[PDB]
Amino acid sequence: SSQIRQNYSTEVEAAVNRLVNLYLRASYTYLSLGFYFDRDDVALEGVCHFFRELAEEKREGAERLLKMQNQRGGRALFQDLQKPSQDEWGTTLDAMKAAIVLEKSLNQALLDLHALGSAQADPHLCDFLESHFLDEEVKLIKKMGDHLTNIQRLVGSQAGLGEYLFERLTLKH
Amino acid sequence: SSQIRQNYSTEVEAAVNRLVNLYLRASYTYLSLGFYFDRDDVALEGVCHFFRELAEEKREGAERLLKMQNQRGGRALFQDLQKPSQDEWGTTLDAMKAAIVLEKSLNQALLDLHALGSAQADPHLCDFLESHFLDEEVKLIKKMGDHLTNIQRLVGSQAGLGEYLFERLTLKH
Amino acid sequence: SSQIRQNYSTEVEAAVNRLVNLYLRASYTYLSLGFYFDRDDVALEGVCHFFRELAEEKREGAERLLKMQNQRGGRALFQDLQKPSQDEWGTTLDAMKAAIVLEKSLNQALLDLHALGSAQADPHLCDFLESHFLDEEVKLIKKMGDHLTNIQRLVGSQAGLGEYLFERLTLKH
Amino acid sequence: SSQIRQNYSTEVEAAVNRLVNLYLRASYTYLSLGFYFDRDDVALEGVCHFFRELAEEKREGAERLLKMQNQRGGRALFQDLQKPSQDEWGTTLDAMKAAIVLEKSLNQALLDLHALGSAQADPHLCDFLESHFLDEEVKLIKKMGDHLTNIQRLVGSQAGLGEYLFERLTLKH
Amino acid sequence: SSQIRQNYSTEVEAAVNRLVNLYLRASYTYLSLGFYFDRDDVALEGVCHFFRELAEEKREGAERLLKMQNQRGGRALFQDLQKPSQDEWGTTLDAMKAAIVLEKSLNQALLDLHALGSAQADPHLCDFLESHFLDEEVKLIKKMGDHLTNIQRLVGSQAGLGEYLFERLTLKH
Amino acid sequence: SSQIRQNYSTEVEAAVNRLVNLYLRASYTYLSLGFYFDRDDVALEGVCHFFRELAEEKREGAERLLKMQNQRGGRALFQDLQKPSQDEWGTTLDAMKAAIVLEKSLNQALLDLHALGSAQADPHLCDFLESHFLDEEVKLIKKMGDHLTNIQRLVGSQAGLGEYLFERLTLKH
Ligand SMILES: [Cl-]
Ligand SMILES: [Cl-]
Ligand SMILES: [Cl-]
Ligand SMILES: [Cl-]
Ligand SMILES: [Cl-]
Ligand SMILES: [Cl-]
Repeated sequence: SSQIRQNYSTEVEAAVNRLVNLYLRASYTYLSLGFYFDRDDVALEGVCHFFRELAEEKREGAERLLKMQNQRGGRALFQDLQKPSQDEWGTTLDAMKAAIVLEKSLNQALLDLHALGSAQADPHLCDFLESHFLDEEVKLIKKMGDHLTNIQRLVGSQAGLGEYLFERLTLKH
Repeated sequence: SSQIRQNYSTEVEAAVNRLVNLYLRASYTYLSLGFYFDRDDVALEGVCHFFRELAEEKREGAERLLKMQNQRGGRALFQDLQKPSQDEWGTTLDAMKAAIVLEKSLNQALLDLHALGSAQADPHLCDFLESHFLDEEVKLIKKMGDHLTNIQRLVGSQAGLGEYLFERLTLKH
Repeated sequence: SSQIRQNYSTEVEAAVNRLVNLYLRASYTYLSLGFYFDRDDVALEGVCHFFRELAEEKREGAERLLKMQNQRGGRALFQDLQKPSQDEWGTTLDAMKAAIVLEKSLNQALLDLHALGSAQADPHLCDFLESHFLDEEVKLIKKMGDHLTNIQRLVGSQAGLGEYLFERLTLKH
Repeated sequence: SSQIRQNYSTEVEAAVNRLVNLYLRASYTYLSLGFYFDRDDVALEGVCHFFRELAEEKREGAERLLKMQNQRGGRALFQDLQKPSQDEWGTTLDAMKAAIVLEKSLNQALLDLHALGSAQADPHLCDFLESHFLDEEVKLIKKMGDHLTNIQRLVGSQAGLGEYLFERLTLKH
Repeated sequence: SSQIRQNYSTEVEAAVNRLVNLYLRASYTYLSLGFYFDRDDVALEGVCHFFRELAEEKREGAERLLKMQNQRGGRALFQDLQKPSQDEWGTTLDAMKAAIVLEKSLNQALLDLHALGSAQADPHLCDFLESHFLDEEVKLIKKMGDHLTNIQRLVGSQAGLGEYLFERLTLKH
Repeated sequence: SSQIRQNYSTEVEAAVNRLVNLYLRASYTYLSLGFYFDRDDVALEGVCHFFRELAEEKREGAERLLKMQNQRGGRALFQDLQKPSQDEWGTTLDAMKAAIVLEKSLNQALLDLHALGSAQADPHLCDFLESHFLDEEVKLIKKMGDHLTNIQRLVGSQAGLGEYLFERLTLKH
């Protein structure tokens, strides 16, 4: 409310609400990815676990944004959550490509909000993103890039064998 | 898939997917309730905590359903998640009335799925609901009923004072 | 001194000295608030403790600024400390309103110094404020806002009773 | 207030308020002394620490007086705090001479308040000063005297070397 | 690579490579300083240790930059490392003056990279420098300034004696 | 210096300085190798770790030589460090071949210095090399030879798969 709000623009308030929606939609996508890899006809437990953990991380990102919104005196507004873009996600390689595209989209939304906060001279917002989101995102994207490279070197050789080895020897199970 | 599926009707498969949607929408509603009570102009920490815990419980209910869907060889299908029915939730009394209506709707969906499973002679489904959902729901609704009665006796007396006392002396903070 | 000073403008040096004065004056105001609530004819121990703790926090803020001033090679200059604006502070509600006004004034001074540092391309100063002051201030103002709302809901009901309950059940004693 | 006040003269009440001002001004002077010795072009950490500790002790003395004022039913009244008498404090010798002058002034104010309390037959006040202030002050002044003598014997020999040795081998760092 | 790179300019990539070179050259200079003070005809163990520790810190700074370069999808490129500017480093005073000049040069390179990142709207880079380099550098330069002042006060008095005392009583051995 | 130097030829002094340069250049090469394998488009963590550890070992070898130089009364002289011979290092096989060539070059420089020390009847130098370098080098080269053989047997079969297996099952991560 108005009792505490200080130096917090309506444009930032609205963008924060949009970003919450994007994080929750990412969480939902990761939930779908995770349960796909737990199907009896897919059955890659390490891949399932990887995406389930990301679903949790994105949900937590949204909750941190909502906490911040209240700390600044903005008002959280929730919208419909669009279902994930696919019902089936293909191979580990297809899934990891889809995940890195998703993360780059989230990262772009973070960068755009940082630029808005810079333009509106809102240093608390800029710091908040720097401290809790931007470096986490860079580290995650690097990890996904590393995974992509390793999956590609394996399935180029021999696809089924390669996918099993990656799940067994890289991913946690 | 077809490799494991046994005695698992398409009608039950579809209803399970619908029930996942209903649990996730309940989780989302509770997320909105929780953050409403964390607003600086509402500021009832115990109420916030109560609804945040319920958001987690409903999400976990959905995840258990999705696990079961895969164990039976059904295929999870995700739909859009409708936003919560309100943006602001009124007083603790208004919120607790809305929550018990929501839980009765979930309970009815559980009972309807149990009846379908009975009709289709699917004892695993019926047991699964009995063991993980039906008694949890009855206990939760009883707790909400108890809360409603206590809130009503307090705010009938003196509304602001009453709401504070309930949050301080009944709810966990 | 000149031996270490690098990228540290005279405008920032002077503003830092002014900010030290503002923090020390805030500390002094909180000392007066705290001892007011320890009077035998006021006697709200939890309120006394709350403001005494804030006096300590603001003094520590000033000491951190003075440490930073020396680390950058600026020179601390001390001015007279103006006495607090009131000798008696009214009710818990009056006191908490006065405190949030004071904190918003401090927050504005922080934001103005951050803007100056941005304009002078002094990233160390900007980081220092972000890391040690801006988020602490936002969190404090949110907490005071929450308190204000709870005090208002209580004393609207029944003023003396309400003030006692807040001190007993919200504030630490 | 009047509810508890007994055998507590208006003259003593006023003098106690004056003494609080003198202690807080002493604390402020010691804060300036301490940060002077932390300058990069002074850089005597042990001297800095010595005066910072005294700033804390004098602040605590003021807080004890304010507590006593309330225990007797007097009313604390705060005045402006005059800035310290110097912006730069010279050598360790200059600083220690200034500190002992300050302490003798505080001690004289304590003795004058004790005499007033004796004249007004206020044994609680006299005891309070004896038990919490007078012996502490005598011990501090003796310690400062000892320091002065040691600094003088060192800087008479060789000023820069002497000041370093005193800071390293007498003062705590 | 291109798979992960996002919002990372070629100008920043190149400057990061240059900064790695500057840190490694600083590390090398400190290695030379450290072993100079371990010569039998110099023999100041505490001074040796001080510069050896700085060699390690600068190497670690370079490694952190190289890690960051890879996390952003840039490509590390290594150049020749220029030998230190001197073969013999004079007295402790001469050495500490040379070290503070070196650190101010590094600090300027950090500030210039921060300005470039600000201009290119690269908040991750700006945060990275703020969080890992800028405050460390300010603290180090302050410590070197303090040392310089203490060395100057000692060797003004009596040069050989003064240098020994500083090494024994200030520096760690 | 001349105060301690005994049976330490100028030819050995100079060769020791050259050997320090060769060790530091080896360390630098290993730093480049290590960070190459940490690229998102290479992404072999175990290989990265292997070369990073060797960078540390070679740096430590140089520091031991510099310590010895001072213990004998020689004077360390530092030269420019040439950049590594390649900017990109190819596959694990290419990298391990380059590393064994580098180690054989270092080993030859050690053997040549031992021969010089033998010819100059400097038993301390000969012992120092025997005790700290020659056996370490033989053991390292044997380990690299073993690795080469295992990498060759794997990538002859199936290159991408083979390189992944070696990194996962032989190298430490
Ligand atoms: Cl809608
Ligand atoms: Cl749709
Ligand atoms: Cl004045
Ligand atoms: Cl006044
Ligand atoms: Cl070259
Ligand atoms: Cl050269």
